[PDB]
Amino acid sequence: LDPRDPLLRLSNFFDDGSVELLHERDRSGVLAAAGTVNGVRTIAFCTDGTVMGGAMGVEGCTHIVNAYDTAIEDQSPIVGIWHSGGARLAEGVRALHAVGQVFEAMIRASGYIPQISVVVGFAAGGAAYGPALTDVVVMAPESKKSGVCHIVADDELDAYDRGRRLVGLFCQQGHFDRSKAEAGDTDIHALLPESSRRAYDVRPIVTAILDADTPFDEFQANWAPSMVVGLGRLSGRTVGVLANNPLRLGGCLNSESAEKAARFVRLCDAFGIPLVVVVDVPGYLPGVDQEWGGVVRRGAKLLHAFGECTVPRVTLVTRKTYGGAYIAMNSRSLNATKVFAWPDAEVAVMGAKAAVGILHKKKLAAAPEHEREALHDQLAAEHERIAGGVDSALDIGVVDEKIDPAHTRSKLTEALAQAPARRG
Amino acid sequence: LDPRDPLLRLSNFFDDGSVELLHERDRSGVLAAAGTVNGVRTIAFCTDGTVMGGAMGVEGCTHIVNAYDTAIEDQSPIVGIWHSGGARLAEGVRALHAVGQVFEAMIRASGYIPQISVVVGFAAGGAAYGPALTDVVVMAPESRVFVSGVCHIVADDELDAYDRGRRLVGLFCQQGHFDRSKAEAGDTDIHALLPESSRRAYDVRPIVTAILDADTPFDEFQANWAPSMVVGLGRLSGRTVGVLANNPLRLGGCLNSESAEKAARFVRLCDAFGIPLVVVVDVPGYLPGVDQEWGGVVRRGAKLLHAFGECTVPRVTLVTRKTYGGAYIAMNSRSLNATKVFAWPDAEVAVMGAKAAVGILHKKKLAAAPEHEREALHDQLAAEHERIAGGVDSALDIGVVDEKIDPAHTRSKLTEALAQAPARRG
Ligand SMILES: O=C(O)Cc1ccc(Oc2cnc3cc(Cl)ccc3n2)cc1
Ligand SMILES: O=C(O)Cc1ccc(Oc2cnc3cc(Cl)ccc3n2)cc1
Repeated sequence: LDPRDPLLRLSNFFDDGSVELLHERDRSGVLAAAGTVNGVRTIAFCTDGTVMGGAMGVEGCTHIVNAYDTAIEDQSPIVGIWHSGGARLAEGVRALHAVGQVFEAMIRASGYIPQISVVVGFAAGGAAYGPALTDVVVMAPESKKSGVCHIVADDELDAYDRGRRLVGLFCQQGHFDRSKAEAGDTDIHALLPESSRRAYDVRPIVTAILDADTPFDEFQANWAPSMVVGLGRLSGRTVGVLANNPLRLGGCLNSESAEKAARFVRLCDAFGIPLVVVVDVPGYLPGVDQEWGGVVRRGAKLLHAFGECTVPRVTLVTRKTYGGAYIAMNSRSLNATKVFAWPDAEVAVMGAKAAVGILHKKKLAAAPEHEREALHDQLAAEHERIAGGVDSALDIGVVDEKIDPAHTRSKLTEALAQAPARRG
Repeated sequence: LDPRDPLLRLSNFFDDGSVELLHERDRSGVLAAAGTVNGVRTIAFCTDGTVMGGAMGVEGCTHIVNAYDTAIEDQSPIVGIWHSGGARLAEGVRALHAVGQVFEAMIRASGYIPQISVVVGFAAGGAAYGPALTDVVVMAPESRVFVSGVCHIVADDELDAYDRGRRLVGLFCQQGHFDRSKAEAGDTDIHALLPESSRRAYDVRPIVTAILDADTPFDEFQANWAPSMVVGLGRLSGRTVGVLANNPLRLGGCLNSESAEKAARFVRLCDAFGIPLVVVVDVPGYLPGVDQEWGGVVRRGAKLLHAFGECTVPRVTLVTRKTYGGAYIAMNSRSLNATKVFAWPDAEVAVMGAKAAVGILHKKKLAAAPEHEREALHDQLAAEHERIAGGVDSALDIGVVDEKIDPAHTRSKLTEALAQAPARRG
């Protein structure tokens, strides 16, 4: 068969021998089907790249809409395998309208059933907006639109495998299992640099926290890189992770990392996936020539996302959480389920020397020039004696517990396990 | 510091004699009061610019939250007057936590009661995100937000800021009803404001204001941001309506990242508060970013589809001149469950212009033509593509346009369809 054969692609994605067409095969450029993905009933449609390059027409779209109606009624996940130049120019507005009805089915399914898009060939026009309306997009390299794609696979068959694993993360979420959690505990603090000033890649820490025998499905890895988000499993339970990555921009929030984080929070809240929020944030950055508009609009959306969130969400402060960004990274004010901190963590408005410079500016300015840098250094010292660390914040109430890093998984798992499935 | 006194500001804004303080005055930096705005019971709080520059502390933030809880429980609009350089640094993390509680309260009220911000002085850090979380932000010229599209309305001065803020309380909380007799009394040949040439640009805003009531302001939002897309509140036979209109005077009226994002916010906002939408469409395509980045238009284009698709208030579409391709779908089309779709008689509903389509469907019949005749061949080929495609008559057949209307009854036909649709469903 041709590699682009739709029934070939539906068969590679589904469990062997499980495919069951939902309509007679034809020249419409779409084939839809019921199958299983590791036992889960799944609906899937494939565009037929062999007919008119997969251009969508009235009858192809009517198959997709029917497949959505089938999947909405079964409460089944629906997977779309995409390879299409867009709408069929010759069918005119009728095809435009039918493509519109595809979007309207995707909007109806939104947050109801999970929707995965596996993009395996050229995808343009209505065939780029289609996937943009689903929850997760997997793109085979065989296919400039930054932020739109979530997971880049190695190739067409690797794309079907990540797509299969997404189905299992969304419809086979599991229970937290306190006993596996403690079997996996390690000293995650060891992965930190000995200098609090040195930068590091936070992904090893995300990898330490999550189960050893399961991949970490990082979303949008190359877009907004000061922020890491993705799905994984924590003691067998599907969890969503969000983590400032101090290797990029010093781990600060900005307009794009706020958007990446906020869209992910909303996605997990929609399907009941609890969140682990690993925090190491020194502040936030503006735009390209100093425009705060994006970080204000996008940062508000991030607040809104955590604010309205209703799944368990637990925060772990590894090193430092400063100022306005402290609030946005799932803080107590915004109803975080629990807030943990590693023993050496700092919860402050800014650095101690930066904060003394402002708080005692008049004092500092009145002092002789041959004693300022000496008084500033010492003023900063008594400042950290009363502020800065976990002990201050524990007393205020914004950190619930100082935890030994060797017990991060247990503490996180236990905190997640006693929240309700909803309300926060 | 008289100019900036909270109780003076709180009363230049409320109805004369209505201010009832919610707590006893102090030096916290916030005064919160009850009162009325043209009769509507309203809560309001003012940061105290004459105390530490209005810097926000634990006890001023608690006033704002109790103000929010009062307004939420009374189902009353809550107006914030902002002048503050940020959180009190001497209060440390206690104040960060208290600022966040203000945010959380603004998020609880979201969609539920209207929230209007009047930014009268500088507003930075914590006091910049406050307004960012509310529904409409008014800004007087003697101020700024710092730490664009963040600010919806620019005022002529502080007293004008309070005046525009008071109209907004009245637009959200005194929505009125439609009136067939008033609507017809306002009909005009709206088609006459177009240019006679089908490719000239025009400012859409005289069209909009000729649909809305003849002497009621049109409170445009974000006019200098994403200017290929006009949105705002006005009144239509006396009922509050929201308007979205493509503006052919900027970027040919196309959609792009900012215009899609502009429309999607505004649609979700009218939907939350029960405000019908009038979508005036004249859109020929959509455009990528400066470096040919389509990521913006895709993500934010999709959010527009989602806004209209999930929308439940009556939303009527009028095709003035042309509507093309993917932008046609997103601009409140039948496929997204528009309440009703009207077109003026000359309008075009097509995948693309006839010459564009014929250039693709017949790339090879034209490339093979002799150069001096390949054009007569293009124009005759296009003329027969539009004996079939593009017109309002074809679109009525397909069923994507519900009625072709005389432009002289635009206002009364839009009113009628909004009035007779269910208040929810769609
Ligand atoms: O497939 C083709 O050749 C024609 C085509 C192109 C795109 C499209 O879908 C959409 C969806 N949403 C959109 C939002 C915006 Cl703001 C702008 C454009 C949008 N276009 C449907 C059909
Ligand atoms: O008041 C001061 O002087 C310090 C201050 C500054 C900002 C702030 O509030 C917020 C809210 N949301 C935010 C979202 C992002 Cl993504 C980044 C920063 C954010 N900051 C609270 C306090």
